[PDB]
Amino acid sequence: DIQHRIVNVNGLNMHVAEKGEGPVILFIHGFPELWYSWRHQIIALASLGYRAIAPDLRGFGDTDAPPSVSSYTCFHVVGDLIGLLDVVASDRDKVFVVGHDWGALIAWYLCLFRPDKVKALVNLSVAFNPWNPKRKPLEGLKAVYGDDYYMIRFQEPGEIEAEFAQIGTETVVKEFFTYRTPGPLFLPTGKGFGHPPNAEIVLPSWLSEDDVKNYTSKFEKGFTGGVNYYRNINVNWELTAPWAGSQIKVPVKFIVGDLDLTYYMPGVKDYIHKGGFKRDVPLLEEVIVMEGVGHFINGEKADAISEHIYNFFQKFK
Repeated sequence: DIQHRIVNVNGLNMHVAEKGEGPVILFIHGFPELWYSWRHQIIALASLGYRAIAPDLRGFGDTDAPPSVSSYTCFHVVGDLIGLLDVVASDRDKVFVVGHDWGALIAWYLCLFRPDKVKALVNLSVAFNPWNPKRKPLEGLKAVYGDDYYMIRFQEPGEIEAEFAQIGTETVVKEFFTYRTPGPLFLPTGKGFGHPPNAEIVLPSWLSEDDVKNYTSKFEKGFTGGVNYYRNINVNWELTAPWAGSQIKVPVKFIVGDLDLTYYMPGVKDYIHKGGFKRDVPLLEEVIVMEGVGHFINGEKADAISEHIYNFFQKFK
């Protein structure tokens, strides 16, 4: 059975799911995800000699959610993870890391700030984000996509929360998790996802009703914690100028589905395939583009992702 604990990390109570013995694999979920999003990987790794550790991030699930938006920079979350490793894996020099979506971003920062703590990295969906002095990220995103782009809609405090409350938690969860468009997600102002009211949402074969119930029971407490991550995008950029020109010093395996919208953000495809990714991440071993796979690749292709994780981390035994 998967073990669940509440652990105090420098005053932040974090919910940690854990299973197995052996080398530590730290799973970092994204938005709007939880530890639950790694459950298959937690099993399909614990039964292979690894100690899978998946926390609810700051502001998610059963982890404490600080009320201020200023408490959700990348530094706060990476510090949470460093303290968590010091509490539950103190006798471990380095750990393995697997990230997805915002988690992937966090993983990048974790490898950027503390490469001494990471043995190898498997990141999903989101490729590395080299610091760019020319333009703030939100400004470029808005210049390409406009004000109804979901990351822009998330910025003003309270607005997207009001729209989500109008839509209902379960419907919001389904709208996010069943998304399969290889393009920008638009949230028309005052109209939610811009879909007819009480329309049917057909769940894919990898997402069950019980998964939706698990996500809904946790996000009924609020989406603000996860949205604050997006609300700190420009803050992260403004505070990460010290790492202009930095290189990730960690072996990395990157996996993404060719229907994932993040794969089609400005310049991402050329960055991954035309040499910039390999330049910024010198130990990037392989890039895996799965055909016909969407954003939630660790859920849509659970066994394949588990096998990729295991095969990559076996090269460092």
